[PDB]
Amino acid sequence: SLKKGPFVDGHLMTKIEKLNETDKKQVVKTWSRRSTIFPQFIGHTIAVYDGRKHVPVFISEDMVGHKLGEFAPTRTYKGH
Amino acid sequence: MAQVQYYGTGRRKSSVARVRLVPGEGRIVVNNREISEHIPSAALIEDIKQPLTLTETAGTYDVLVNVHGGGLSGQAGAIRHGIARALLEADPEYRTTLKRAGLLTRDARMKERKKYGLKGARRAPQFSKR
Amino acid sequence: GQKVNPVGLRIGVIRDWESKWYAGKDYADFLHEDLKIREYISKRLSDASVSKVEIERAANRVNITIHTAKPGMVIGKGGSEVEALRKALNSLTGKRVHINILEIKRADLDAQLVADNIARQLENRVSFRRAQKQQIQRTMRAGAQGVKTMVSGRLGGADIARSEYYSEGTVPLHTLRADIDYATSEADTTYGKLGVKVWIYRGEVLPTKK
Amino acid sequence: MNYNIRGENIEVTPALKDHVERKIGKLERYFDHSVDADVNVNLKFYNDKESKVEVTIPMTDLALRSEVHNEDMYNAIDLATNKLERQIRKHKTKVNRKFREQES
Amino acid sequence: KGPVAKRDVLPDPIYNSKLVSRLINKMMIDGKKGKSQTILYKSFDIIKERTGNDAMEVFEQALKNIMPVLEVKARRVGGANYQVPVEVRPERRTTLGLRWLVNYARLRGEKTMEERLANEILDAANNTGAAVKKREDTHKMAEANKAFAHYRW
Amino acid sequence: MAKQKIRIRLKAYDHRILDQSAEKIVETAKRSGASVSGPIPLPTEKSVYTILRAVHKYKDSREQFEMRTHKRLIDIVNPTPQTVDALMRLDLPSGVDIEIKL
Amino acid sequence: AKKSMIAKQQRTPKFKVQEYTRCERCGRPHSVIRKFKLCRICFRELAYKGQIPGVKKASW
RNA sequence: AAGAACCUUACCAGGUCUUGACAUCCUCUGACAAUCCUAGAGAUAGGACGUCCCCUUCGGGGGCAGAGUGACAGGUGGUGCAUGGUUGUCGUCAGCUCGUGUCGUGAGAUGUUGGGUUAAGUCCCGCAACGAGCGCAACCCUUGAUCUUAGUUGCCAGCAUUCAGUUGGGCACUCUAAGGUGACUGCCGGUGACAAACCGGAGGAAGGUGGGGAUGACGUCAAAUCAUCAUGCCCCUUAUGACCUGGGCUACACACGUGCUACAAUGGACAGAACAAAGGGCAGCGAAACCGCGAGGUUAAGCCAAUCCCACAAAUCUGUUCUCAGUUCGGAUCGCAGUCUGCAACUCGACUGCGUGAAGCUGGAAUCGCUAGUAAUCGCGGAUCAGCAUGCCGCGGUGAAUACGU
Repeated sequence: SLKKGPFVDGHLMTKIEKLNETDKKQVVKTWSRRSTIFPQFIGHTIAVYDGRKHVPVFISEDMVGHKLGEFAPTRTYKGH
Repeated sequence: MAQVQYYGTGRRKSSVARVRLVPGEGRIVVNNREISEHIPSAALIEDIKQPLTLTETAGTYDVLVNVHGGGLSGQAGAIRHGIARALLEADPEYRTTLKRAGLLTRDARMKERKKYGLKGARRAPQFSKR
Repeated sequence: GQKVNPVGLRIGVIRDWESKWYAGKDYADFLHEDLKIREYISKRLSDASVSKVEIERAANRVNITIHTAKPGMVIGKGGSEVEALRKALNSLTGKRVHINILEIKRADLDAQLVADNIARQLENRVSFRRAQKQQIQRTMRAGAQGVKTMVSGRLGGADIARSEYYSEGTVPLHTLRADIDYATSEADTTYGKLGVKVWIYRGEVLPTKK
Repeated sequence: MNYNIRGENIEVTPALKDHVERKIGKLERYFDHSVDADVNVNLKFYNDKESKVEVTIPMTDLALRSEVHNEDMYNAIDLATNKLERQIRKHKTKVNRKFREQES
Repeated sequence: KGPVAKRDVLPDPIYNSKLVSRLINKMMIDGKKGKSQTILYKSFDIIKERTGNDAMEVFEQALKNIMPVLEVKARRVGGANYQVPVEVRPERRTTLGLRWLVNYARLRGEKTMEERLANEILDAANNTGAAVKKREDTHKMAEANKAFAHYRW
Repeated sequence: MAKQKIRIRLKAYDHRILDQSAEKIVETAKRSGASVSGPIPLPTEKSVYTILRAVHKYKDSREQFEMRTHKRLIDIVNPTPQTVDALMRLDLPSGVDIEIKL
Repeated sequence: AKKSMIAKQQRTPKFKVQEYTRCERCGRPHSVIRKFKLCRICFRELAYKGQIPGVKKASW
């Protein structure tokens, strides 16, 4: 993105407006990988597509703009 | 309308010049730029001035050379080749010794096209030694 | 390792461009159109043996000047089948193409009809020496500077390498101003696809001018 | 750099890797010192019971290799090494020639 | 194939030099002949202005003390050969002198390879040094084996 | 100055259709008035584009088909409106591009 | 997968940057010519048999 | 591979469907389908909105779609030791064969060997052989010389014209592609068994196949390809098939392979000036103007293109300066900050800013390519292609040394 702007997931934007709207929902799968974490979508758990199964990622406060699919591990390590 | 002088257009490596040498005093600056204005200096200007220094060595009449094409040896070598052939059109008997002091043939040494799988038309592909 | 398109090697230097057309802001509809009409006569020639199919682009109307060995075999019963498959091609590509006809005699001078017809004439249980010598006698005796026909590959089942290129007479295979007709076909028998490739170098035309 | 071995259609067994590796240890058991020797081997008895081997050793400034067929597939390795015998003795003798003489 | 000879060059910029025209033909590296013409003309003004003397006499005495005579042509029956004595031909003379004076003098290490190369040719003007030391070097290796490999060729 | 001269420029696949077809295209310019200009020869541009001439391997052994397409031009001088509208009777060639550019 | 591969490559793309080029006579990927409208093998064989003007080759 | 963020994609995980994504055929209804909404990350599943023929005189004809319904469809599965087709090298090296005849019980040979000469089994001459085939060559294209045709957007001498061949004008020159001409040992001096060829010279733009390209002999390697395509058999089929999201093909103790950029003063940074050729451009190129250091943004004249754009060439020349050092060299790594492309640049596009400044001071044994516009070197354009070049294919610029000899 360059200027307009940070590209939200859409489906993750609906789940973030809903679960971040109220009640502070618990972590489930979220098969998207496109955008980052959001301002209001913090706190939750993204069990995003690690390729085989999910991986519980924290909705932290340090990775403000960092990619929500970047927190997961892509290729199975390590290693030799 | 001027004196009957050289106008001989010849090429050398994709740079054909049009030397127009009138009855003059030795002024060789073609296309509005002098020999020290077009491409200085550089002691190869003596090589681009030798063919006028060979047709009895020399007149010297004027020099007006419209040279467009090639590079340093293209514009310069085409200028000396054009004033050499058209300079053969200056004096009608100048081809006796001027034809034997080089001063012709427009060598045409341009780039060779590389084949399908060559480096630069001379660079070989590679060697896997061992 | 060499082998070369004789029919593409001599094409454009002495041979004729078999596909004529203007070109063009849209070369794609021309290229696929000419391929599709080439398979149009290709499908419609199961027994006619059209030895060439030239199509000309003529401002929203194709001129598919289909050649044929025997005239009435594709020419219809006095205009029936030619108008039928012709108009059907008009609603097959989208352009009302007034397809003409052609009568190719001298089958030893026709490359693909004589060679491919020799191949399908081999697909009926005919032997390799009988098929190759028979085509060399009919088309090889029909009149030409030299015809050399070979059926290369599977024939006889096992140890598949079989190359009987039996053919005699002169051949301008490397003579670049020869203009030989040389195209192959592919026959598919029960043992395997064991096709044939033969060319008939009929004779060159001397270059002149005025 | 020495003694990489790979093979299609088969395992990369260490009882095949040391089996080829000891037997290819005869040449550098015998020569001076090299760093070389990639090996290829595969096949079976799908048709006409074969096992192609082809072992290359381009170390002594000009290449040398061989190739043989068998079904037994261990007994073609020996028939690769003793193929390399003459190629590695005739690399050294042929070149180790003392027929030199001036005016005698 | 036979002896297929080569062509020479024309007279130089300053002034009418021909062997020094070959000196400019060796003077460049990587094609750009303008930089070689500049460094060569800088050696001409540096050695003809500084160290007050002429030019064609200075180069004629440098390469005149640089153009060798004998040289080493290898051979043998095989292992442990004999480096034979093989004297130079003329164009091999000027070529070998251009190789020794160029490849020795341009690798000196002064403030510039142009002025420092002129200092290497000026030290070569004393009949010794880098280039003259090489002419004595090959001139000394040959004639060390000039009693055995002389009448073989 | 002059008038905007009516002349159709030719484009062809080979070079003989523009030559001979430009000849009979001058045969349309003999009638219809006068002043049909001669063969202003176009630049004759080509295209050279090669593909990998093997099935899978042999990446060095390529092949380079290249097919050029350029034809001459003709621009008439005298107007002749009856022949100018009569230029639509174009019969040849099979492969040729006529376009009245005026 | 020639039928689903080439047939799916004939269908409508997902995004606008999804439509990738396909093979002309044989639906191969990998360098179908966009100006001649054919593949590499298709341009070679169909061009040598006669497809448009013209040959091909060997200037330059 | 002439282009991997998804598609590509075959491979993995997950969710799906089983005459199926694509086709023919029987019946059968329908003109089909689209457009939004929801749930889903998606394929999909539900709705609502919606559709509801061109030709007969009813029986139609006709695709389209749906269903049954099995005949079928599929495989980028296995077999390149079943194959066709195609392609490498041996190699542009000059060979490779046959008809007839003769020899020899035979296989075979002879021709094709001998004498010269060539790049050549090229040519000539002897010869128990005489002939022909593919090869060699030439014919084809390009390249340096011109003639003739023909001058527009290209060229501008000869006139007026300006910032601008730009514009009245002009078709001399250059240039443009058609026909030709020109080089073929042609000619002379010889050498040579007269013949073959070979040494030397004039003349010419060009001399002994001008330079280069295309062109690759039978055969070899069971060489490469069932994955460009087609195809014999075997095997799978409510899954080795089909659809979708994400990932991977880009991983990383390590060894190689081919290239780029460097290690530096013939250099590094700047300022000014000068020289090309080639190709592409309508689903496109993008002028000028302003904005942004910047990459680029905005709008917009023009160009379907010898006119306009890409476009400015760069190495090179003239001055300042760095001065021998891991540096005012070189450039990775990596951080922050922006642009453009796209459904989306975190695995995984490039470019720009500020910063950072690895290792390298010409590289071992060994190994490579190279006969002149060549090596080497400096830039430009293009196929793929939304983006993505240090590769690939062409284009021009600077301009070398050596070949003693086998």
